[PDB]
Amino acid sequence: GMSTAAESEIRQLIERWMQAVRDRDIPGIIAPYADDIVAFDAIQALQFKGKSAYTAHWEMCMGMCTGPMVFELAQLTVHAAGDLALAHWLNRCGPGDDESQCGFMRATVGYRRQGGQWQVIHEHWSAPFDMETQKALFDLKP
Amino acid sequence: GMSTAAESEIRQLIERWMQAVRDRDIPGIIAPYADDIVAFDAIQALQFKGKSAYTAHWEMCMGMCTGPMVFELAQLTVHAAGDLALAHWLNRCGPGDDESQCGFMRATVGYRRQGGQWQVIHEHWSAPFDMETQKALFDLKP
Repeated sequence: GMSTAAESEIRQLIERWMQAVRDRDIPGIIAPYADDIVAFDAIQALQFKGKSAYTAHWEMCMGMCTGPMVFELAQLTVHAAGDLALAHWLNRCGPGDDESQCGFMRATVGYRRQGGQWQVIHEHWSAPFDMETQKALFDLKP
Repeated sequence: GMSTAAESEIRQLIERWMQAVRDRDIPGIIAPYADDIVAFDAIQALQFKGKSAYTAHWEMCMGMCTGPMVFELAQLTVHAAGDLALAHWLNRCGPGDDESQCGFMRATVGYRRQGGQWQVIHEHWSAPFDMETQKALFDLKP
């Protein structure tokens, strides 16, 4: 079954990674990423393939938001067995200056134990949209 | 490391499940779902929790699209180790009558081996959106 030691390690990886995002610390954001990470981000493109391309995307995103930021999580679920792990959570984000602009997105992350370390091999970030308006829904409750 | 036998089983589960969706076969859609499945769907709500609630959502979605359908996949990646598995793929969908309405979404699925069977414990479906327009982007290439 599941490994509580691995799940504890994944939870700590997530804590430091979230903190890196809030600190705008790019080296900390990408440190746990596998070289062949595949990421589905919430915006702009269908996917990013490989750490170099996804780094370039993070660098662009980072430079393009001045001011304070909300980046916090709710309903974290973590499962880990052997060399594979999965986590998912709801992620509140937006401008720390204005909470009228701060909503929930969804997150899923896949991890693999390699070189004696857990690395992120996959991320999927998104907002749901409305069928009729085809607009992203940002004001929804968990 | 990874189990090729488990990954072969997960690939077959995915093949039959996709077919169930195209056949509008609700019993086949939900058959592999764990009772406590957590799903982030592409539309309408942040999340659905539990098989009963997610079944109700599938039933509503299903009844509300007449006509033929595209539901096919590209770039399937599957990893499995012990009692946990992860898959992700790009999913082309839309009206089979009109290909002007047929685009790519992203899919991530988490699986767990329990009761001697693989069950789906998590799904995340989405489209990316545009920052400026906040509209879902449906015409993007893989």
